[PDB]
Amino acid sequence: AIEFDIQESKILKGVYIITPNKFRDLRGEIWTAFTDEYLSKLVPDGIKFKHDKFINSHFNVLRGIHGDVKTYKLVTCVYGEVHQVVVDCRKDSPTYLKWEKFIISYKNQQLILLPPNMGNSHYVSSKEAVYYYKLAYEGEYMDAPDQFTYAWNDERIGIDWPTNTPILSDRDILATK
Amino acid sequence: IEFDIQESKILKGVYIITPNKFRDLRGEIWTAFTDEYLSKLVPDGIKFKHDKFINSHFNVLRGIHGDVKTYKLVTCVYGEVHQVVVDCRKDSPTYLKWEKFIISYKNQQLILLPPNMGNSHYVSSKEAVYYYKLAYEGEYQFTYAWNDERIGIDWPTNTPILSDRDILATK
Repeated sequence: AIEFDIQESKILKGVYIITPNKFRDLRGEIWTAFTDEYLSKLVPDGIKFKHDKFINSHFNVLRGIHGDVKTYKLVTCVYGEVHQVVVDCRKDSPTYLKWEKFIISYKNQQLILLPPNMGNSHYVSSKEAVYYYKLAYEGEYMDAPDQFTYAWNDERIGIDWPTNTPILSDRDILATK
Repeated sequence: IEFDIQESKILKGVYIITPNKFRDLRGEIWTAFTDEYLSKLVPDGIKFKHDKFINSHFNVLRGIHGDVKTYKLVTCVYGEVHQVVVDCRKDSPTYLKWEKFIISYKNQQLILLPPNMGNSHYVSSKEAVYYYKLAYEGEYQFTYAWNDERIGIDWPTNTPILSDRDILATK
């Protein structure tokens, strides 16, 4: 049986929390992270999920804050634990530059749907983590130089991260200075 | 976003897909699938519609499972598994032959199985996370015993942890 509970965020409009059912036993756990039948209605008609991406990171690695005008993202953690933070980067939104954190652990499977013009970021709180995400967009893939970046610790956003000394990419450091 | 694609030397229509990965001290980033690149590995009309994860402990063996309809793209995104593909195409000259891939999350590799192929894997690490995509026409079966002597798979153990389904095929 393949079920998804779907709930809009109470605080960031258009952000959805997707909870799959999981079958569990002595062997481990099985779950379906996505079906076209159920979850393709999370994005407008004509836009399809067409990219699957994995990020394997160590403890204390912080990726973000990244977004662009075009790309819907469905994000989760399939091993370990991450603090996922979605930032509202929509200038017309009443919650512009506000954020919401989801602590996603592979034990408690949950996927977050971000529309375009939102900031995606996460911090690895486990020893190791595997972050999975699906990208839906029209046309060509939106490369890093064409995306926007906000500093992880940008004072206008004020994200509560568990550390002051994260391990950062050169991209994510550059947005800091 | 690139993929090296190679047909199996042993099982016709089985493909080994190696993505480019960016690696550094922070970790590793890779694209497991693009529609643009990997939709051409399956016939027209057949689309990848399901993404599934299986998290198993050491010594768990899942398989051998297949059906008439479903293309599967399989990999291990954490830990290490012995992935074994069995040819269960009764019209194939390599019917009941098999090929093993030791897939480690450090050495990212995806295996594409056409329909009527036996999918199975054994977890050799403490824990593993197995990822697979399913493609088929229309709406969303058979089992061989993991140790079936007609197949003769070389598994690293004689005492795997098995589901009731996978035990039943044994007797």
